Amino acid sequence: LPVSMTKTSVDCTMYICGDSTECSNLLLQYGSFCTQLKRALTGIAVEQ
Amino acid sequence: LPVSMTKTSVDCTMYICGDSTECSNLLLQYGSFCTQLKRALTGIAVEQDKNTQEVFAQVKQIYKTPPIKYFGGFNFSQILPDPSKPSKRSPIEDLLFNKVTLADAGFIKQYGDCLGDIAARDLICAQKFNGLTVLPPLLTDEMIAQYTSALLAGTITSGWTFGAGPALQIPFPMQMAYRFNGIGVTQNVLYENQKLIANQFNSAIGKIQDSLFSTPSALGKLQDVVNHNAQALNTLVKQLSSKFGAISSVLNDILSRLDPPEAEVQIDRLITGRLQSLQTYVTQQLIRAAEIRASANLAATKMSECVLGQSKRVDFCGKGYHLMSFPQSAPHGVVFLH
Amino acid sequence: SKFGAISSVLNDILSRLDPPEAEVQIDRLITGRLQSLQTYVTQQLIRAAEIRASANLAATKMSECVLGQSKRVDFCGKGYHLMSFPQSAPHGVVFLHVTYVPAQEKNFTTAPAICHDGKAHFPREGVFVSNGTHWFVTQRNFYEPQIITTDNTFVSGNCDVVIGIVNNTVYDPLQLE
Amino acid sequence: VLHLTQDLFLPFFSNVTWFHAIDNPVLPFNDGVYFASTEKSNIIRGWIFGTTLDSKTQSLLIVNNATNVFIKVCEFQFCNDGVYSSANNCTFEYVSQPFLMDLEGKQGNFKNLREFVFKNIDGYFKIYSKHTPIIGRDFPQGFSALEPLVDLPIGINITRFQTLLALNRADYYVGYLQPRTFLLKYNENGTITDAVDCALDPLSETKCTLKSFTVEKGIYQTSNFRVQPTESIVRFPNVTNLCPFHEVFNATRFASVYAWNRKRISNCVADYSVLYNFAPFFAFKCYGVSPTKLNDLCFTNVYADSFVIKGNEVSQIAPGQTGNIADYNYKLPDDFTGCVIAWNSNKLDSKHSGNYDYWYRLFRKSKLKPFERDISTEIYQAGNKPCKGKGPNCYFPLQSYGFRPTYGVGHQPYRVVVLSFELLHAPATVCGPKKSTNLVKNKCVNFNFNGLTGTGVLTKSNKKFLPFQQFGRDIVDTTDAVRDPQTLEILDITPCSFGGVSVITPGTNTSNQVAVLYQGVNCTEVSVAIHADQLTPTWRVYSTGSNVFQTRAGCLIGAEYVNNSYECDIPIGAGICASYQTQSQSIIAYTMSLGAENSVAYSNNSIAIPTNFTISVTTEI
Amino acid sequence: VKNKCVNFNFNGLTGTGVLTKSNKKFLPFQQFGRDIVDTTDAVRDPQT
Amino acid sequence: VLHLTQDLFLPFFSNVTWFHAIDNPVLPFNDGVYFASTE
Ligand SMILES: *[C@@H]1O[C@H](CO)[C@@H](O[C@@H]2O[C@H](CO)[C@@H](O)[C@H](O)[C@@H]2O)[C@H](O)[C@H]1NC(C)=O
Ligand SMILES: *[C@@H]1O[C@H](CO)[C@@H](O[C@@H]2O[C@H](CO)[C@@H](O)[C@H](O)[C@@H]2O)[C@H](O)[C@H]1NC(C)=O
Ligand SMILES: *[C@@H]1O[C@H](CO)[C@@H](O[C@@H]2O[C@H](CO)[C@@H](O)[C@H](O)[C@@H]2O)[C@H](O)[C@H]1NC(C)=O
Ligand SMILES: *[C@@H]1O[C@H](CO)[C@@H](O[C@@H]2O[C@H](CO)[C@@H](O)[C@H](O)[C@@H]2O)[C@H](O)[C@H]1NC(C)=O
Ligand SMILES: *[C@@H]1O[C@H](CO)[C@@H](O[C@@H]2O[C@H](CO)[C@@H](O)[C@H](O)[C@@H]2O)[C@H](O)[C@H]1NC(C)=O
Ligand SMILES: *[C@@H]1O[C@H](CO)[C@@H](O)[C@H](O)[C@H]1NC(C)=O
Ligand SMILES: *[C@@H]1O[C@H](CO)[C@@H](O)[C@H](O)[C@H]1NC(C)=O
Ligand SMILES: *[C@@H]1O[C@H](CO)[C@@H](O)[C@H](O)[C@H]1NC(C)=O
Ligand SMILES: *[C@@H]1O[C@H](CO)[C@@H](O)[C@H](O)[C@H]1NC(C)=O
Ligand SMILES: *[C@@H]1O[C@H](CO)[C@@H](O)[C@H](O)[C@H]1NC(C)=O
Ligand SMILES: *[C@@H]1O[C@H](CO)[C@@H](O)[C@H](O)[C@H]1NC(C)=O
Ligand SMILES: *[C@@H]1O[C@H](CO)[C@@H](O)[C@H](O)[C@H]1NC(C)=O
Ligand SMILES: *[C@@H]1O[C@H](CO)[C@@H](O)[C@H](O)[C@H]1NC(C)=O
Ligand SMILES: *[C@@H]1O[C@H](CO)[C@@H](O)[C@H](O)[C@H]1NC(C)=O
Ligand SMILES: *[C@@H]1O[C@H](CO)[C@@H](O)[C@H](O)[C@H]1NC(C)=O
Ligand SMILES: *[C@@H]1O[C@H](CO)[C@@H](O)[C@H](O)[C@H]1NC(C)=O
Ligand SMILES: *[C@@H]1O[C@H](CO)[C@@H](O)[C@H](O)[C@H]1NC(C)=O
Repeated sequence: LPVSMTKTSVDCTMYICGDSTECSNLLLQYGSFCTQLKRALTGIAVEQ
Repeated sequence: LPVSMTKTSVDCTMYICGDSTECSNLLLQYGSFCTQLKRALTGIAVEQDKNTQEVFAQVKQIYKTPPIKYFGGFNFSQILPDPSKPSKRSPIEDLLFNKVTLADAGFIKQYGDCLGDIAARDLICAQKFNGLTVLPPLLTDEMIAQYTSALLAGTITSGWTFGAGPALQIPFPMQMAYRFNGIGVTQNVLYENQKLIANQFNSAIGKIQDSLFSTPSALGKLQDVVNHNAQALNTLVKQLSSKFGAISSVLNDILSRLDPPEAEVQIDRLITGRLQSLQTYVTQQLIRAAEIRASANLAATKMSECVLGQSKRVDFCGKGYHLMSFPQSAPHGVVFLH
Repeated sequence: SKFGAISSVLNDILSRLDPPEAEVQIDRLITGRLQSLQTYVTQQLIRAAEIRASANLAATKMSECVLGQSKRVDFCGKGYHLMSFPQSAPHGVVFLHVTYVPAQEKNFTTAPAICHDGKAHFPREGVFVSNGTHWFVTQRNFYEPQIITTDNTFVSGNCDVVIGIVNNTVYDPLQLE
Repeated sequence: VLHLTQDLFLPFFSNVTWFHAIDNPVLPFNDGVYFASTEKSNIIRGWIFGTTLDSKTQSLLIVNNATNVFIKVCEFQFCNDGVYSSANNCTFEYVSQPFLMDLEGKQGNFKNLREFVFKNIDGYFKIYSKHTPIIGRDFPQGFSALEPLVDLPIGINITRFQTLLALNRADYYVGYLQPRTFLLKYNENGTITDAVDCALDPLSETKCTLKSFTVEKGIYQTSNFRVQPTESIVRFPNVTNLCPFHEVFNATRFASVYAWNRKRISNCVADYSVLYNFAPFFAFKCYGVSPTKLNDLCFTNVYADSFVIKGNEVSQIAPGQTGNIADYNYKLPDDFTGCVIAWNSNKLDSKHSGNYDYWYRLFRKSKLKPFERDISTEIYQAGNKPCKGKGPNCYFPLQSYGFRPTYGVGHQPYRVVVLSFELLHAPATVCGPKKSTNLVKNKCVNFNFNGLTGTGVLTKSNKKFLPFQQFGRDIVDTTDAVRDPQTLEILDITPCSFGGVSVITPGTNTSNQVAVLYQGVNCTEVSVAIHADQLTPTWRVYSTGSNVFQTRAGCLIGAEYVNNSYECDIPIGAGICASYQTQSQSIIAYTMSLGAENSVAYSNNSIAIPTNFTISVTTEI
Repeated sequence: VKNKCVNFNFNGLTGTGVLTKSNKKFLPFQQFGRDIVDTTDAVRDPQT
Repeated sequence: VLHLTQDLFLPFFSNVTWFHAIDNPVLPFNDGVYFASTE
């Protein structure tokens, strides 16, 4: 029986904008579309 | 154990296009991206209604505790309902209701005090300002108390027979003797140590009240469910101030500033942003509803097993050799006393 | 659905527009249909997980209710479970839980133990039940009175610790022979 | 199929005006008009359309006759009775088979009903008809299809409508169409057997939202209900001084492009009719805001940059452009919120013997970042010489826009003035001449406070607004409270009425009576709104006083409260359940009965032992 | 040609498929044919 | 409310230059300057 799987904590900010300030500024116009992802992954890891 | 979460009936048309005919016409070009969301949320609400039904409504007949309360020395006042209290809840049930704070009660009809908010309008009024409403549960938190009281009265005056067929009365010392016989210890042990067992049970019941009283949060699972609901809803409502790559985030400002043939680009950008945010919310709510369904099916089988009889399953009805369990109603959940 | 494009027909738009400008409408149509297909796939995955839960429950119900007797309450239908029979249904299964349900009951009397001679007697299995005048021993889920003999009850006590003890005589088949 | 359509239809159970004849009022035409008449053999010839029905506006005539029809689009003068007297500028004649078809079974009793619907969506005149033998003894209630005959593009304006009579030696059934959503049932053979409206009855709306003809017993969420605002309140600032646009458009020495004069406009009322007056406009490119909607927005600041410039560089002047002027003289921001103005001026920038006063720069070290002025006379370096002077490889930075009265349009002295705005959340000071209406509290109104558009209910408050505070919000960034510009007081903002309507009905195979539940709203609010006719729902369910119920889930309309308790059939919410029970039949609301009220007989020494048993077979699926 | 995969260009209605005779009840004004999901099902031949 | 803002602010526990008077050097201006004086 599987009991657990790998825990991942990907980072949206750079995953979308590799060390690019203009891209980060543009991504800031999309609201909290990143905090949701980080929270979901963190909850998955804690639940694991 | 969590049993249900808050029920929502989000309205896509108002949420995305606040009273804007041009925006509604533009949204009509996206097909049934709204009917699916409404159907999913309605299915979740009806499903959670069914969930509370499964968890609590396990008895067709409502039993009532006998007027006199002397169950062989066992002290059941802490879990039996209190006639003095207006809500007819046991003291152990009252602590659970007091230690859980609901952001949105739902059965408030809060319209009429958004003008009367005086100070900064709260999260609920803000949600009402932008197309997000909360339906109330079909089973009131008072009638659930009646169900719990019936289940509690049936298991201390009739043993487990009322869970199978007609309720047959049996004295509590004999019911305890049979629960003892179910784990391999003879009844003479109880009939010789009745006073000591009664004192131990009374002390344990007394001390769990203080354990729940003084703990920071032992109800952390229900509070986590409520917090996740409120936080998901707040993250949704916070997306109505995100430009999504448009010139401005206010539909009323944009429609009054740009003529339609150019404004339609910004309106379409806002449509794509808000639709995708709403899709994310709906998907996360579906996943959480499935998780709550799993947990509350576990709660239902736990009720039918430990409450309506003795369970031979180890650790399922608490740690150690299980004897009984008393259900207690909690806001959006249930509490078992193994 | 146009998805904000000029038209919703690829065969029309390709033949109506030359590609360098047709690609805008085509990209809009992909942007719409891809998201619709993602929504469909996500809903199907969630429903598949729910059906997984239901099918695992059905499998354990089959293995328990059918292939044996279950001591779990209400799991194999309401009442004391006896058996079950599976039936095939389109995209599902139907179980026929055959359960034992008790019936008409009579209020008699009960005593935790019976003191014959300074010793408490407890039924080996069953209840000490009294018609009203002559104490008896019977089973739990059915009424079948029997004469209180030394084999139906095991003795250990001192006739002074059990509460509610009722005086009666217990029989033995040994003194007579 | 049960295909659902949204198009101009005749409302179900609507008002139809029945006329007589024995003079011919001109019935108005709007969104199409439904026509019907019953006659023995023939008394109606045709119909006349158009505007003002005279020899000044194009008109229509649909006159029928024995064998053909005489369609044309022309400009008749009048007849006042050979139905016209003018065909001067008249084309597009049309003749085809006659619309009227009369058949009799050797008796005049068969007064066939002739049904006609016309509409003028995007021109393209649509005419639909059907002749049914349902005899016309009464306006019948059976469903009748209507098929089209011809469909032709008039492409003219129609507002009035008239009819034609016949000679001889109870008709005119006129209806008006409206934009409605319709659900039509198509037969297996393709005909339409049944159809129901979606904005007439609550059951009709559920039937629309669950597209089908049989509605199973239950409760269905269909749409939402909103109280549409009664009045529109606009409260602009307390300033009436006209802006100095007059003084910037009356100037005589608009500086050159190299030095763009920049004026600031503040503390004034901005009416742009004065902009239109002093402007033989040639270029009105506006980017941030639509020029037509320019009087209805409040601006925190307005900048007026003016400079004379040649014709083609007017097209150069735009956000995100290129060229010697857009690079070295004047660059607008890419996200420019504003509008540009350009009108020709050959009378003030021209004279005999010429004029060379104006200047422009083609030589700069780098591009001009947006809204920067670069007045400087430095010779552009060429090669590697620190040369400071004129001549080869030593070029003067700024050259001359010499203007004379004789050039082409591409070389004529155009006058350009741009207007820079900033529409963000700030205390506005400049906006339109829109009047300041009164203030009414505790009522759904559309507010336009200092350019902040919206809708809701406003009243008194007890905030602690600091002197500089202007707005109010919440952790979700939504405008909550606004300070009155002409009163300096604090008012909160309310949602209009947002809720949700759910209809409680039994199966249509049982009955058609329905109940309406307004979710999460005090029922006094909907009652006064329905009385003032300000509810977006157009289906008005009856309220007889005995069918009102303040539930914890909202309020219920259409069912009465019985104090009994039953196992319920339709969940509502908050321990209340509705059912269709006999009185002789009606829908009732009652609190749930959790089950049979039973008491056990627990005692110290009593035991109940079953003396019998039964075998029951349950089913699990 | 019927009963064969062909590309049809009926009155500007582009597409591909197999066409054959039918027993529809096309009204005189009817020209096209669709289904419950709004996809072109049957076409009326302009020249027959 | 616990509103979060991104704007030019004086850093917490930062370096602040305290002067005296009894000549008036020019201080550079960049991204705003926080000024305070007791008298
Ligand atoms: C059962 O347990 C109850 C505990 O809630 C007992 O109530 C107590 O009553 C005393 C006053 O006599 C209070 O001071 C105390 O705080 C507690 O509420 C109750 O007496 C007891 N009854 C029996 C029969 O044991
Ligand atoms: C106690 O239980 C007895 C069963 O043995 C019942 O006595 C019976 O009485 C009949 C005559 O009435 C005898 O013939 C028979 O042999 C038996 O002893 C008796 O009814 C019962 N008492 C009560 C109060 O139910
Ligand atoms: C059961 O029968 C016993 C004798 O067979 C009883 O014991 C008697 O108790 C009395 C006091 O109650 C003594 O005075 C006497 O000497 C004898 O010990 C016993 O009480 C009785 N119990 C009941 C419940 O009847
Ligand atoms: C669809 O159209 C068919 C062809 O006209 C109809 O079939 C006919 O039915 C009549 C009886 O009404 C027969 O007499 C005739 O031979 C033919 O089979 C069919 O009924 C019709 N279906 C409808 C109107 O629902
Ligand atoms: C227990 O209950 C049975 C039914 O649930 C009884 O069987 C009945 O027998 C009668 C004849 O006496 C039939 O008419 C009836 O249809 C049914 O089969 C049974 O007698 C009963 N036994 C006792 C001891 O109560
Ligand atoms: C036994 O008698 C008591 C006394 O009233 C009664 O309450 C109880 O229901 C009876 N039990 C039965 C008839 O099974
Ligand atoms: C039709 O007109 C009559 C007379 O004005 C009116 O009483 C009736 O209500 C109208 N019909 C409807 C559906 O309103
Ligand atoms: C009717 O109108 C047609 C239209 O061309 C005309 O030819 C014909 O003479 C008119 N009169 C009769 C009796 O048909
Ligand atoms: C047709 O319209 C033109 C428009 O100017 C007008 O000059 C001419 O007189 C008209 N012909 C008539 C009225 O016969
Ligand atoms: C049509 O006529 C009406 C009535 O005078 C008028 O209000 C409208 O502007 C006209 N429209 C056109 C396009 O002429
Ligand atoms: C400039 O001012 C004069 C002064 O009366 C006026 O006559 C003229 O119309 C004005 N022209 C413009 C373009 O404002
Ligand atoms: C607005 O102007 C009027 C007219 O001068 C004046 O009476 C009133 O006090 C002013 N109100 C404010 C708030 O400035
Ligand atoms: C809503 O309930 C009633 C009915 O309208 C009335 O007291 C008032 O309008 C509201 N009351 C509260 C407490 O919101
Ligand atoms: C009957 O219903 C009325 C309200 O309709 C309620 O006031 C009354 O208390 C009810 N009577 C009983 C006995 O429940
Ligand atoms: C049971 O016994 C206790 C104490 O002996 C007494 O208080 C109570 O009333 C008794 N109840 C019954 C039903 O005999
Ligand atoms: C098409 O035109 C040809 C040539 O006149 C003719 O033979 C044929 O009948 C026509 N078919 C139709 C359907 O009009
Ligand atoms: C402030 O300046 C002093 C002296 O240069 C230095 O020691 C200190 O670290 C500075 N403060 C901070 C926070 O670096």
